[PDB]
Parts: sequence; structure tokens; C-alpha cells
Amino acid sequence: KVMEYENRIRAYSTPDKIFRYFATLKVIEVFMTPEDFVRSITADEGSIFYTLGECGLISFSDYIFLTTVLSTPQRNFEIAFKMFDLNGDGEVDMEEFEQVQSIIRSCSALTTYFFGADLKGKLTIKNFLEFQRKLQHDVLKLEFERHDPVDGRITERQFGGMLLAYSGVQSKKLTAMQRQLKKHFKEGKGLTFQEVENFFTFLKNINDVDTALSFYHMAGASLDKVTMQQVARTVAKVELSDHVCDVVFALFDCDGNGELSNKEFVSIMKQRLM
Amino acid sequence: LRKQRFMQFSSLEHEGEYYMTPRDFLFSVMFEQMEKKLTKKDIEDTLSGIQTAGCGSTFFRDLGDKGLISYTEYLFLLTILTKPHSGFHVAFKMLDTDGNEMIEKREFFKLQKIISKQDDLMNTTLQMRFFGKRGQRKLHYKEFRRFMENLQTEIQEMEFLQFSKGLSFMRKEDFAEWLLFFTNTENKDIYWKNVREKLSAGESISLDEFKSFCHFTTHLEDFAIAMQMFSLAHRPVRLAEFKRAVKVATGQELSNNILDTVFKIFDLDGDECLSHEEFLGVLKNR
Ligand SMILES: [Ca+2]
Ligand SMILES: [Ca+2]
Ligand SMILES: [Ca+2]
Ligand SMILES: [Ca+2]
Repeated sequence: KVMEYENRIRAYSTPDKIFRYFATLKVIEVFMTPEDFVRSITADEGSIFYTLGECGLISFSDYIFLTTVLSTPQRNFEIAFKMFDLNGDGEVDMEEFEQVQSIIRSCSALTTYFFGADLKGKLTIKNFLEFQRKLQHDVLKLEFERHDPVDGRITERQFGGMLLAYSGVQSKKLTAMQRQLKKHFKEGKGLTFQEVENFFTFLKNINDVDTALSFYHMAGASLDKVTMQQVARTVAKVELSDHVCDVVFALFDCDGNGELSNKEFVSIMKQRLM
Repeated sequence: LRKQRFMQFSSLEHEGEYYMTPRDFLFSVMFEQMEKKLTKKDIEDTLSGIQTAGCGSTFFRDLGDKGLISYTEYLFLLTILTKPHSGFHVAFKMLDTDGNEMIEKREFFKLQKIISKQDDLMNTTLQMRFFGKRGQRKLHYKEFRRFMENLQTEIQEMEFLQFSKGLSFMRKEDFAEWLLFFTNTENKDIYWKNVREKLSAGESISLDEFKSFCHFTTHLEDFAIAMQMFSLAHRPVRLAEFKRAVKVATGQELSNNILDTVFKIFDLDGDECLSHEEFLGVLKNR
């Protein structure tokens, strides 16, 4: 019951309650060890949370910033960086970041990682995009290896579980089809990490995929595998394997017509982005 | 039910297929609800009319009644009317499947028509322009982009001129009326009170300012994801903040006249600085 409670306050309660619920260290103000951040959603060298595992801990400004970095597409993150840049020089400093941090609140980890030890550094667009990329990647890698993989491959039931967990909608029909995903693939050839990461990269760019798919929406047409792969390769620069769209069509196609309509797939994964 | 609107407005008839003359497409996009025969002379009319009208922003107006618009051209134009500029390129890429940086006739003509037919069962002007008189030339990106932008500018000119009572300048009262019709929120008399008590008999609104506000209106989702920062902190937006915000998130630079007008209209709390509830919570309609 208390796990369901924390799941629901993760679902709809304010991040003010969530950070104050998962933080462990208080100062003068409360701080969270990065492990509380990997817990709030769910490290040897190369991992992100070790390069951020050095002193100190994560403030409330750093928590909100991380959550809005994870839940934002790329070409909107570029506009966000341009918004940060008050002076319009093209390189963000610590002062503008401090201003928007104050606005957020109404620390070492984030600001010493970004602007260096003495904070005297200045940011650019490439470091910002690369930080977002590494964050999302090493969140996904832990989400993946969390499912007890075997030979670096997960079965399609667990991949369907991941998909419906991300979708944020749980209905008995969809859960039944998720269970049936085992019956559909009696042998199973697993799902590597690359295919899963590629599909979630496709899912992050869904609000642009929808714009590129407007003729199919107005004409009333539906989405088969080939057009899904084409729009993925054109919009999200991803190479959707045949097996990932196989599983997606076996999962989200409730009416069994063989093809996804706008209300079946794109609307769900678009409104999940809110 | 787009086929219903189309078959209603269409005027020329050939073997169960109903074609529009261009002056019917203009009416279809301008007028919401308002109030036959085709022959080979009409065919030759449409064959000849492509040369008379220039390829500029005034294409359809100069065409007039000498043209042909199939159903798929109608649906394609409807699609290309509300394209945020960032999407322009991707649309091209979705037609160019072989990737030769060009749209062959059979590259798109078979494609849109074939998906129309497939969802159904289960020489027109635009084609004569995109592929010459004989239907053999090719399309590139620059002409496609110029055509999209010219169509959008033409619909914007026609809106401005319809709402300004044929004159060279709207008045701020008339643009306020346009905005209220556009947000479909004329019901609330508070906006009429504001426009009656604060928008004096004064400055006008030229064509470029209205065009800039329109181009801003089509990029509204980027603006929303730009202002979500202020939204999650519950902060009102001053005028300078809003002007720089539109300039950055949509690239379009809004004049001070239009922004003054919007701030005067949508100021319910009377603070001289908008908030999320009073502007974006309303323009979610668009
Ligand atoms: Ca700067
Ligand atoms: Ca279906
Ligand atoms: Ca081609
Ligand atoms: Ca206000």
C-alpha cells in the first residue's frame, strides 16, 4: 500500500512533495543524494550519476531541472537554451542560470558540474544537448538492465511492460494484450538494448512525427509498419527494426485491423508528452 | 467528412468526380457556410489558365475561374495551410521516398491518390505547374517552399482585407474583433468592455503586423513549451518578456502595436502584465 502511495504521489503529486519525500540530508533546506534521484524515478566510471556523484548533493533547483531535461524533446531544448541566454551572446553564463534557478525555487552538484569548480565557466549549446543526451541514455540503460536481462536481451513481454508503463495508460484490454505478447512469440528472439533505446528515441520526437503525419490524419488513413518505419527514419533519424514495430503492432492494435490509426497510437504517445 | 465540404463547394463534373475551380477553394477556406456542369471547353480553359496567372503570392487570385482542383489537391492544400515552418522540410522528405532531392510526378501523384483510394474502398492546374505542360518536369525544395509561403501569405492577405472592410488599414477595433472571433471567445463581454474603454480611436494596424501575428499564431505550441518555465513557477509575464519570448521561440518579431493591443485586451487582473491563465489557457483553442 505504501509503495502504491509513493507511486501515485510520483504520478500526480507536486515535485515539492516528491523531493521532500525522497531527500535524506537537510542543510541549515533539504538535499538528496543522487541515489535518491535514481530512486525518485525507478555508479562506476562512465555513468552520469557518478560524474554527478561527486560533491555535493542535488538541490530542489537541480531536481526540477533534471526532470525538465528528461521530459523535453531536442528542438524544444534548443529554444529552452536560447531562453536561458538573456544577453543573446550565444553562450550562457552562471548568472542567467542563477536567475532562472531562483525562479525555479519560488548547491554544488549541478552548478559545479556545469560551470566548473569556481563557477566562472560559460555554457554553449553543444554541452547542453550532450548533457541531455547522456541523461536520457543512462536513465534508459538502468531502466533496461533493471528487468534482469539474459545475454543482453529481454523478452517481448517485458518490452511491452516498458511500453505501457511509459504510456501512462493502463486498461484491462491493453494489459491482456501485454500478457498475450508471450503467446504471440512462442520462441522469442529477445530485444537488445539498441532497439529499445532506438524506439524510445522515436517516442521522444512524437509531437513532430504527428506534424509530419498530417495527410494520413486528415485523409483518415491508418499506419502500417512500412509508413511507421519511414516516418521514424525521416523525423527521428532512427532505424526502427522490424521486430520493434512487430511488437508495437502486436500490442497497441486493439481492433486487429493490422494497422494503427491516429487514435490508437499517436494520440496516446503524444498526450503522454502533455 | 472533408469530402462533404469538398463535394458541396465543388462546381465542375466529370464521371462522378467533382472538381473545384480555384475561386471555390478560396471561398472554401474563407467562408464557413455560403451559397454543376463541365465540358471540354472548361478543360481547355484550365489548360490555358496556368500561363496567365503568375507563380507569385497572388496565384489563385490571378487564376480566377480558369482552373481545376481535384479532391487530393484540396486535402493537400488544407494540410499545407497550417504547417509550422519547421515542418516544411519534413513534408518534402515524406514525398521524396527515393531521396533524389526531387518529386517526380509518379512520386507523389500515385502516392496521395493511392492512399486516398485505399482508405476509400477499404491535367489539373497545380500538377501542370509542378510538372510543366506535358507532366514530365521535376519539383525541388525551393519552389515547394516558395509555394507554401505564398499560399499562406495569400490566405493571410485575404483575411486581413476581409476584416478591414476593404481598406488599406485595419483599425485596432477591427483587429480586436478579429482576435475575438479567432479565439472564439466573443461571448465574454469583459473583452468588449476592455476594447471599448482602453482601445481609443487611434493607431491602425498595417499588413505586415497582422501577418507577423498570424505567423506567430501557427507556432503556438513552441511558444507554450517555451513559457512552461514561467508556467510551472506561476509567474506573470510583462511586455518585454513576452516580446523577447515570441521573438526567440517563433523567430517572428512582433511589433509593439500588436502587443500593446493584446495586453490591453486580455488584461483581466489589470496589472499590465499577462499570465498563463488569461492568455494561453484561452488560446489553447487557436
Ligand atoms: Ca549569455
Ligand atoms: Ca487498428
Ligand atoms: Ca524523387
Ligand atoms: Ca495579467
